Amino acid sequence: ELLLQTNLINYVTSIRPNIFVGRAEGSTQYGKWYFEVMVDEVAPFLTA
Amino acid sequence: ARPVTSPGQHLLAPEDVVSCCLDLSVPSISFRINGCPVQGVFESFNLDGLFFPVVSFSAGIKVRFLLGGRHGEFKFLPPPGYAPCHEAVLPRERLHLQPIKEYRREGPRGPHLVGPSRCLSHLDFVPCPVDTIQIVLPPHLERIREKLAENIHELWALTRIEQGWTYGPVRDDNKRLHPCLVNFHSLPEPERNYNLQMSGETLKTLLALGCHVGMADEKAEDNLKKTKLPKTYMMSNGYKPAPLDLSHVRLTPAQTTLVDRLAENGHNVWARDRVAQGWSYSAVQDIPARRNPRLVPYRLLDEATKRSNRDSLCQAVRTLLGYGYNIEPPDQEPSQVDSQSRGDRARIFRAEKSYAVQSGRWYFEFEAVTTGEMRVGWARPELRPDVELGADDLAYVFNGHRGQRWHLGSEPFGRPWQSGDVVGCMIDLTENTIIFTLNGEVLMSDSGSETAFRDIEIGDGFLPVCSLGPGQVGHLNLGQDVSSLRFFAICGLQEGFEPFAINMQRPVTTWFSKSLPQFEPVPLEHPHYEVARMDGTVDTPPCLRLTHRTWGSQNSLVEMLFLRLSLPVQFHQHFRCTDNRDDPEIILNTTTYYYSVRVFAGQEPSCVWVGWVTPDYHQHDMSFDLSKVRAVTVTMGDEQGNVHSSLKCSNCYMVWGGDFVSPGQQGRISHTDLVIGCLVDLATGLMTFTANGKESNTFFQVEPNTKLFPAVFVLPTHQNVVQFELGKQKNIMPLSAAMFLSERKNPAPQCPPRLEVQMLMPVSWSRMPNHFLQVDTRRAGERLGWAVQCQEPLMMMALHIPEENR
Amino acid sequence: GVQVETISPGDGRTFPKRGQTCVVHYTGMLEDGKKFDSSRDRNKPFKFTLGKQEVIRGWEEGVAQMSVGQRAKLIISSDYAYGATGHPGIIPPHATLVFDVELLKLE
Amino acid sequence: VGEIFIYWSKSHNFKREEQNFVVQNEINNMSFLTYSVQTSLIVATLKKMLPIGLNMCAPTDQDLIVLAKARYALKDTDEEVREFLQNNLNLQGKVEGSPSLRWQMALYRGVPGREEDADDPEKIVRRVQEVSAVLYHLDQTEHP
Ligand SMILES: Nc1ncnc2c1ncn2[C@@H]1O[C@H](COP(=O)(O)OP(=O)(O)OP(=O)(O)O)[C@@H](O)[C@H]1O
Repeated sequence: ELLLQTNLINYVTSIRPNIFVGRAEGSTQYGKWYFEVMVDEVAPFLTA
Repeated sequence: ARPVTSPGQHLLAPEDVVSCCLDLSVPSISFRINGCPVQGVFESFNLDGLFFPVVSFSAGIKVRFLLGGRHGEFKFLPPPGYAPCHEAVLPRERLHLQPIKEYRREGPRGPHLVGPSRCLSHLDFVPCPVDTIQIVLPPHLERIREKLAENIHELWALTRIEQGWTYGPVRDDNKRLHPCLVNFHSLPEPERNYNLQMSGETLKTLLALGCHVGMADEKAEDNLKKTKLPKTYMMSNGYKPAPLDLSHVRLTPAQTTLVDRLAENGHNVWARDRVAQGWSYSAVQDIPARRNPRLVPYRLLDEATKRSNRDSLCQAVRTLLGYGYNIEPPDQEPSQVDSQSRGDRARIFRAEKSYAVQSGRWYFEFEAVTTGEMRVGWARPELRPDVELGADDLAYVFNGHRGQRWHLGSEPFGRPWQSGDVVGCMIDLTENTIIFTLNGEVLMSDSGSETAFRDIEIGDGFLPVCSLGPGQVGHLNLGQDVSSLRFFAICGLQEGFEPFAINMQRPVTTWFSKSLPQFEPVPLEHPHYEVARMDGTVDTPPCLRLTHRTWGSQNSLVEMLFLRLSLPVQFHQHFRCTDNRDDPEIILNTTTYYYSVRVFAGQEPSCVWVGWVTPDYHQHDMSFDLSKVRAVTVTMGDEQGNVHSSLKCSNCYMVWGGDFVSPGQQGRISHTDLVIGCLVDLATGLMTFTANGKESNTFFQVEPNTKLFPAVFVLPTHQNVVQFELGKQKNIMPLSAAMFLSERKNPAPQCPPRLEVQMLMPVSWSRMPNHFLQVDTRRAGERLGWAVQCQEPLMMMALHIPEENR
Repeated sequence: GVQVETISPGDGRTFPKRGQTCVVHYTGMLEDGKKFDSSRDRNKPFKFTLGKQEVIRGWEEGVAQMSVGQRAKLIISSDYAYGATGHPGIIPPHATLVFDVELLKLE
Repeated sequence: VGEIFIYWSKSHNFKREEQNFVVQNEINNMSFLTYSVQTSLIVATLKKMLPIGLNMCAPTDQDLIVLAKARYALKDTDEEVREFLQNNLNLQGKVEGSPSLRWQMALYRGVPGREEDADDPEKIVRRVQEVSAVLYHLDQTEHP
């Protein structure tokens, strides 16, 4: 808790489709939305 | 991470299908794994923005977004009422995968630096037409109301038949059948009434927008001649549209602008009416479901629809002009938007401080991929991240949007750039000059001088720097590969300038102005805010008092201020299961700690929030209020409902000073200080508050191991703003006993040097990684969806500050 | 103690038996989440023989319940971990340990 | 243009008559470019054309240029300088000596034709002599 701590960590990034939904009074946007993600390959421990 | 139960629990593995459903009405977010419900939900979260699907990952993954329709066939049926996400793509957009808030990209000749992205808001989907109910039509406009009502339908039916629409029993688009393509006086009652009201609304908005219009002709009124449409434009039932011919009516530019405004207002009125009736937007039209592809505010509409609406409104304006009315456009009233703070908007990218050059002749290039707000030049190592480039004396830059040289202000210089133009920046530290070239030609000032700046004091050196505004893209070439420079040979090589990174074995490291608010110690020389450390007296505990130095004077800065104490208090790992002189046993066995905030008389309690923040608080909200606090409830239950737990998570636990102002005192400046005390039981997770010794109704519950910083948010209204009092109460320990292990059993209040006041700073310098994850996104197919792949590992050595959990 | 919570399933059949050498990959953290050990950092699986009292009791029992190829989180109390003495300089006294153990193989 | 500028620098009636012409005719040298020896069109045109002259000399010839400038400072004649360079061509710079020469000569060879030429001692001496004379007289002009 006193000395600075070091460690090797993975870089993490995010990806989104250009789909934006929200709610507001008088808004023209639908309120219920649904999507899916299918996982094809995952290397659990590509690094440490 | 909160464990959630699902059949066959396992970390996401190949062939797994995760279904995510968002119901904004509750609001709630629910998950399903391989069709099985995930026994847990997010709910009661903030709704001030737009939600998007997102997947986060490290290297070694391959996933596919399934959004329905032709963008990924769902493997499981959406729950009833939920819409496929592909329907949410906006009219003027094409569905694709993108990163979030990227300051950097790849490009044909190297990395491209990217400025902030212009984001839509949830309020951008609310149509806001101009209010026209009180606009009573003057006699002339009232008279023309019906004629417009008929003529609009005439023109619309002519266009319908020209584009193919023919009369029929029902709206059969497949057979091109329209039931409403008849004479207006015979049009179905509902549509006729709507057309009539819209026709009147056109004149009404004409008046409301500020136009001055009245009769100026009757001879023309009786002279206008109607077009005779042939059998080809005749309907299946024999109906023939009658759009009056007015080929003698010309137009003016301001009138075209007003036509655009009228089209906007009309579309917004229609959208508001449809939303009231219960319609919504959808990329695919569904009339039974009341989903339309055009039910969006005019600004977001597609170009073709905008053109059609503008053409119709221009025809209406022409009809009025042909009637002879004097449609006079209103004067233009200037206004400002400044969506955000300019000083913190543009992203600044600079070379690392260690690359500062204190001598020689140095050259580099900056290609403007866009043509908007961008600045490029040289900066001193101590350049601030929250100041516009060249606003102060710490940078000499050129802005090519209009052509200006920036240093301690702006001056005309050079010429504006075009897309793909390369600005060559040169610094000569022997002559103490700075030169700018555009596509190899030296840019010159109005006086004709060929040096942008002169008499430059070397000081600590100079670094390449650029600034990109929202939506801007640049390409910084520091010349590591001399052959990559495009105009070095034309200008600079023979002049004796050297590429900035000519003989570097590695690319030059860069830093950027990250706009993530962070807490930093109050500067000892801050022009507006001063913090005084007051020692504890016999009747007073240790205190940290904030004062506004420049209050009640010209240049005074009055804005929301977010303060916290440097050290946190940490709740215990395990919570307990289920005179005025301290009693020694109680005071040495207690786990409750206390700290107060004094709001001095003259500082409005309605402008003060007192409490705690977690390490995660990063909101620099200039209009802060307790309703803006991030919050979310995680609810876990059984496979048959039966909620097990409902944990509330937030990053700001505060009370509002306005809750302790008596209604009698409301509206009057009190002459008494308001003392708000905060108590935290580190062994139970309970947080309570008191006002002037009276217990308040606000209470909070946090989970074990939580870290809380004492915090105060205040909008100053007096020279003496607030005071952190690190005192104690009867049988309650001071904050020092919780903060410092050596003082764990010491009841004497203390304020060691480490404990200090920090303020929230909107922008900070952050080092850009030398290498970035290579992510590949592509449309796998109409059934497979959109594939994201990342295979090459990438790691960094992270330095972690324990107390700040950063 | 020791609680075993599966992260990724194993074969479900092959469980370690006394005298067999378990080859595993693990990462160890304290209850508050501070990492203190990892065989993946050294890039070499850790091998230990069941019943020889080579590792802590929590590890013995948890890996005994684990199956070949399985990844699991072991939550080990102080009594099943270094207890009151702790590991001077590494693990504080009376510390609950959390391990992310993958049973690579048996030999 | 360099020869004309050299004549201007050497002769003194040239400068005086240029000044008289500009003062009398009230010619706007600033407008021409877009009273002051800086605005003198004679030196301005030479300064504008100088990059072309420098582009003829290879980076290696920089030392020979310095030696020729030193001679012209010693008031040697053109033939004297042309013989000095002819007889100490061996003082030509070597790329290995400096890292700057490496990339300078890399660019020079990358430029087509420049690498093809500059293999002739007569060409080298002529280039160095002319450019060095121009640079010397530019130094005299800039110096007050
Ligand atoms: N996309 C739109 N933009 C602007 N105004 C619209 C739009 N859609 C409908 N309106 C308004 O509603 C009216 C509907 O069109 P119109 O009255 O010409 O015929 P309709 O037969 O009632 O409509 P539809 O074209 O749906 O058959 C338009 O005149 C206009 O007043």
